Amino acid sequence: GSNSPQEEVELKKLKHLEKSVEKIADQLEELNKELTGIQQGFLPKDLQAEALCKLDRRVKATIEQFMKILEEIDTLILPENFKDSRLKRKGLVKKVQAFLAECDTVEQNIC
Amino acid sequence: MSKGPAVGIDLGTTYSCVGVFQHGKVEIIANDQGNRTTPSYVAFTDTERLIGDAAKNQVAMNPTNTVFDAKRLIGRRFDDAVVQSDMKHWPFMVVNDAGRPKVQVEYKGETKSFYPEEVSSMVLTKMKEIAEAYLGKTVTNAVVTVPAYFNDSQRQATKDAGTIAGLNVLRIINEPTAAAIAYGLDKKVGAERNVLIFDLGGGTFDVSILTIEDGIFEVKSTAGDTHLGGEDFDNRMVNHFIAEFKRKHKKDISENKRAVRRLRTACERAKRTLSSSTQASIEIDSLYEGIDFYTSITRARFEELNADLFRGTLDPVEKALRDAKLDKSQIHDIVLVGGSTRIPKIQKLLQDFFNGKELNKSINPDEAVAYGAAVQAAILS
Ligand SMILES: Nc1ncnc2ccccc12
Repeated sequence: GSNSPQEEVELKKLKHLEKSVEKIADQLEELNKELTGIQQGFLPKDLQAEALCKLDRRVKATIEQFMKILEEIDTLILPENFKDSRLKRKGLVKKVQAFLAECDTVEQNIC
Repeated sequence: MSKGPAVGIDLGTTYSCVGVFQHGKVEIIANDQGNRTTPSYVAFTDTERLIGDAAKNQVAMNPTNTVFDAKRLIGRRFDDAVVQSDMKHWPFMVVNDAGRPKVQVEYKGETKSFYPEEVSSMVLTKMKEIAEAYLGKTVTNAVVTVPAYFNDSQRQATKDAGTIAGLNVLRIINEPTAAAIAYGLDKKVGAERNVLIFDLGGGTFDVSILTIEDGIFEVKSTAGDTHLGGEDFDNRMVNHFIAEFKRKHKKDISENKRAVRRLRTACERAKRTLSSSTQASIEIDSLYEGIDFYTSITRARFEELNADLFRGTLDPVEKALRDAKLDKSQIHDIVLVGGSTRIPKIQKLLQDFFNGKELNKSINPDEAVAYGAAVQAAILS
């Protein structure tokens, strides 16, 4: 094996970023549950559109947090021999991009 | 809290800085987020008013209600050419109230308007709090800086922002005078001194020429470009990369705002690396349509993309020398201030213009104005 102590430093930064992604994803899931709640809830049709548009600040904050994660991942420089770090970085960006696409569906369905 | 010392505040267009003279030296004070400069931003939301980093951090989410650039409005009439030209580019609304501009925002679900000195007082309140949090003492006395070209109305409005924030403004001093004080140019023995201040930072470019005799300062001339800074250099890099992505992949990323932002953030960082290294590397996974963007830029390539802008900084220098009725050989001291003066090419062009003369650059350029103001504040205590 060629596993280096220096790559452990990079994998640790990536794991912190993964944990931060998990936290934002939990907020996106609470937004999806609140969105559904208003839609199939006790509010009249007219009062639902207002309640749903009140989630906009929160959905925009979720998108911004995923954007700042992307910017942070983008500061990493990983040499070609850091295969596990390069794979984890790629996987994490794609996971964030799939969560961003979900944020866009929410954003297009409120207001 | 017990009574504290006097502080020096650099109230900037984009960022503000606070310093304190203690134990025979100036200490630049870090904010709650640990930053030595604080964004001159104020955001109004559905529930709160945010200032500084917290206000800048949520601008992408609340662009219309996030105010910045208040310094470009302070002490001006609504019909001023500067007000009319700048408002086209701001996401927030600027309205006319009896000939005076006011920023208009949505705050706690209500339409509210504020004068530029009320916005600047919120930024000064934050600087005052940053100083108190570090010192553990009450801060009331301060020296606040203004550009040398500020008029009676712009200086009075800045002092009024100080008063509103609960500050006792010991003195309002010119930014170039503050930078000259930081280097102790006023303390150098001999006859009259001709000082050139080269200020490239916080979205503006200012060239000032001053004369110092027996500790007395006189502004002989001012010149510059009110809309030149680091962002322009970043834009050139972004354009270069967008064109490089087209050449390599035959894809246009410029209509994807998120791809452009990731690229822009990475260019800002590569620009800062090029001030101390001759090459900067960038790795952006899945930038656009799943394509990874791994590239690099040399210092030379960066200098070339910005060649006209960099050379262009000498035109205000020549204009300032002409208005002060001085030859370049008559300048005793050259002072660099503003983060963009850290660019090696800018230093090279300026030193070559002054026939190899050494530049005063040891004080962090972003902090030198607050440094000089803190020294002045200690002298006035
Ligand atoms: N604003 C800056 N421009 C160029 N180089 C830099 C290097 C370090 C910090 C700020 C800058």
